[PDB]
Amino acid sequence: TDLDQLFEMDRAHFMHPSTHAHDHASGALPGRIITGGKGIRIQDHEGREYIDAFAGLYCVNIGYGRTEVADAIYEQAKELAYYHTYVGHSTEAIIELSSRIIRDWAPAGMKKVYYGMSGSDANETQIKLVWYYNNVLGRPQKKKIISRQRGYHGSGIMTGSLTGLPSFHQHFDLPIERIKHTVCPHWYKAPAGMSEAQFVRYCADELEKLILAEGPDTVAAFIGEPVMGTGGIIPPPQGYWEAIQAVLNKYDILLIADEVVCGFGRLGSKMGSQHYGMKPDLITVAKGLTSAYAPLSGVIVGEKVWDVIEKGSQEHGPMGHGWTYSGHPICAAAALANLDILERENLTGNAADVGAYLQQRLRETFGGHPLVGEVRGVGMLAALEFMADKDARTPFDPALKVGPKVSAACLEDGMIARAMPHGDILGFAPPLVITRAEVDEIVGIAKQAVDEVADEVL
Amino acid sequence: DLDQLFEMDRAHFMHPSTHAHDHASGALPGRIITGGKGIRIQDHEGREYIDAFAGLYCVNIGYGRTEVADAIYEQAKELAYYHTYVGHSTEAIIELSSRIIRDWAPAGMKKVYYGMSGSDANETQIKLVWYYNNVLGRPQKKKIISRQRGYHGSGIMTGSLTGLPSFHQHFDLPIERIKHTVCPHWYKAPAGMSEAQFVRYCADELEKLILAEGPDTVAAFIGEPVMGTGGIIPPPQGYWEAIQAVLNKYDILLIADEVVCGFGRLGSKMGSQHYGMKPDLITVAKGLTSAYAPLSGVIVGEKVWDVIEKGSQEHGPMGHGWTYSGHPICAAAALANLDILERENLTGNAADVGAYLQQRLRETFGGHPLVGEVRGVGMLAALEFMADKDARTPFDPALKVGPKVSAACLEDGMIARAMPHGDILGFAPPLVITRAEVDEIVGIAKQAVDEVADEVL
Ligand SMILES: [Mg+2]
Repeated sequence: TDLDQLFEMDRAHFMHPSTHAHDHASGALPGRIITGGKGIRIQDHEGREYIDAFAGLYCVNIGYGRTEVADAIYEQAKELAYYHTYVGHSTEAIIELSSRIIRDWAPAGMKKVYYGMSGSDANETQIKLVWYYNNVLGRPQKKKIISRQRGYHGSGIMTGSLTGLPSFHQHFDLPIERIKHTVCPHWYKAPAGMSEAQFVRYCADELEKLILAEGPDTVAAFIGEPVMGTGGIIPPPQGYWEAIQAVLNKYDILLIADEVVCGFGRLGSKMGSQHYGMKPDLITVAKGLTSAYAPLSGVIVGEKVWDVIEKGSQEHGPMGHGWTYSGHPICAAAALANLDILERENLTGNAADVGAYLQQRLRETFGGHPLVGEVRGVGMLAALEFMADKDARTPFDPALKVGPKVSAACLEDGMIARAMPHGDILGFAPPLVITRAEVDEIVGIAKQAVDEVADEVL
Repeated sequence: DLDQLFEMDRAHFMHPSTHAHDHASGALPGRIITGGKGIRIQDHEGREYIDAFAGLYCVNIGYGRTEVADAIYEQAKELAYYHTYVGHSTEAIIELSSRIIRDWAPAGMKKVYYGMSGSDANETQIKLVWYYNNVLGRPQKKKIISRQRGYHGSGIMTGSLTGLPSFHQHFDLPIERIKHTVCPHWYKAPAGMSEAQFVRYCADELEKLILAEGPDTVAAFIGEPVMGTGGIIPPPQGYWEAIQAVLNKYDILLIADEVVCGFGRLGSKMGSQHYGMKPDLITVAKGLTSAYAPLSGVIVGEKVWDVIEKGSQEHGPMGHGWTYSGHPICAAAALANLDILERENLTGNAADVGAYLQQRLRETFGGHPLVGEVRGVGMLAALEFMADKDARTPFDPALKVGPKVSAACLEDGMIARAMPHGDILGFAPPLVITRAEVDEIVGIAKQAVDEVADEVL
């Protein structure tokens, strides 16, 4: 009957992202259908309600059930759901969005926006532009891209290669050539006894060593999230970005700021770049761009790169780059309504204020908890990393599944917080509309779940 | 105000497939599209056009379907988004998956994985082909054979699959592992070859390439049933059977790229059914939603799916996902789109009116002195312009014959595309088009072709 037939269809015909193919198909990993939501709460097919303390995947930033955004999508869909943006074609919506992103949200020196539908396709565009940039400048060898261990930049062949987490590489023959990875800037896991400043110098020196080992004239760009998202909610050490940028300047290497997660208020600033004083040449956005109301990505191109793009076109004609759905009208309309709401409600300010409250409440609650090795985060991102031996920084045996168990316990108590991959880490990325009262409720549920698992394993 | 919009556009919008400097300087003037209904669109000057290219082979049910807008709206109100990670779903994405497999895909297809573009779908394809071979213990079996003039997307990997040089130049493509065999365009065959000899030539050259590379190193072959962006090129009679026999011999997977051909465009469910192809993997987008929302699909056959299951048992969950995979509003748009394709029998209209289009273009242009070839099938057609018909000598590209014909059509209120890398006028109208509308398109094309013929002949 109805729901049972839907789950049967799901098992038989729907290949999910990031889902154990056989267990899901067999029914051992049970399906869940989401039927609605409002604010920070979602509802499933059994009528159970959950506090979504992960905002989908760091993306439902204005919260669920915004009929204002639905209306805007509808209006555009009625007027003109689609035409292409090839050979200088546009809608009013995509033009207004481009101007608004550059004028109101992007850091200084940014000029143009190129649109796709995912964070992954945006980073794909980024590498194409970096390679084109160097070819038109007469530097055919200057092509390598430096990423970082535990960075997350997407799930394709090139983009999965940028990504620094092994599950995105396994059985896909990644990373492909030209992509290198430097160190994860996680001070908690630094060589023992290193101060924060020593650790920063270590990260800068290791970057330099890698650049010199590869040949600086062969290295084109460096890509990094301001704060690492999927690699575990890892804020950089104090002074990290200034030290990295001095190395990149020395060897004439472009900085790509991956703002897929950090963009559009998530850290309590416009983007992560402004938050940390980064000066990127190229910026990747998605997620909070539309609050996931529709799929849209952006590549924000600085003046320096844009100027060379123009020159390339003068010498060689139009660049061979386009997606059919680049600048999709309904997606642009969703973004505009999303920005209106972020601005009108000052959700960047709410993220800074309530986010700091979240940071503080998690430190007070879990700072001395025997299961918790580190409490970390910034703005509206936070995490608890679970360790078997706190003082030595000895992780649990992965087979124990401490992280997933904490997450599952939260879920039983009606709260969604993610077991982050490749470690034992509980992650929080709530919608930016969250209140202090809602934070207290999330923290209390997390506390119970962490206590419960601590009893089982300690 | 219109001037202010264009100033914003020039200053801040990087378009796809647009001369960056000329557009920024104003030398390539912008165009804003404000509306459309049926086969007709409207621009910022209030000028109206017959869109004989359906956007980019994609607005298949026609413009202004408030039924689809309503469906998008309803889903957006109820739940615009949640992820589909770790077995999560909406009812819409489940219904869509079952409907694609049961009603549209060829026999033997089992699962659908969702993205947002034809390009990201082909990216997924290569991941699956590599994963498939690694889990089977064949780490060398990884090369992908594509074809000259094939179009498969505009990324690094997908642009490498693509066989048109504009998608490669200054991007260092194609990357390693990607090879290209011959374009199956009989009109441009080695001189004297009959149609059957040309098919044998294509099969033999494929086999030679496979043997030169080492068959044990070749994982897949990717092909559009009919080549779209490479010039509206239907395959020769018997081509697909001959190619498939070579693929079967060396145990090579067939990826049918149905981004254009899918969902009624040729007068069949997909190009695969039309030509009797037996793919292991299928790529869809465009006509999946009629572009009302961005959605792509990878349709996975039983054979590949079974290995995917086994891989998960041995190695855990596959590391593949996009944030927006299975996006609810996009799924709702597809469902409404399918309802309309089915209810109005647009596959049947595409077969019937498409045959009329084929016939009318051959009668009108078969002996035209500018036209070297008239080709097409179903609701795809093209005219290729040549300087010397019997010798098959193209015009000097600098003459811009194709673009000039297209521009002349446009002046007379019809959009038909000057296809890249040659002098080719392309047609891919919405599937709702009538015979009377076909006559009008052909008449405008006739005038435009005559006008340019006067200038250059
Ligand atoms: Mg060998």
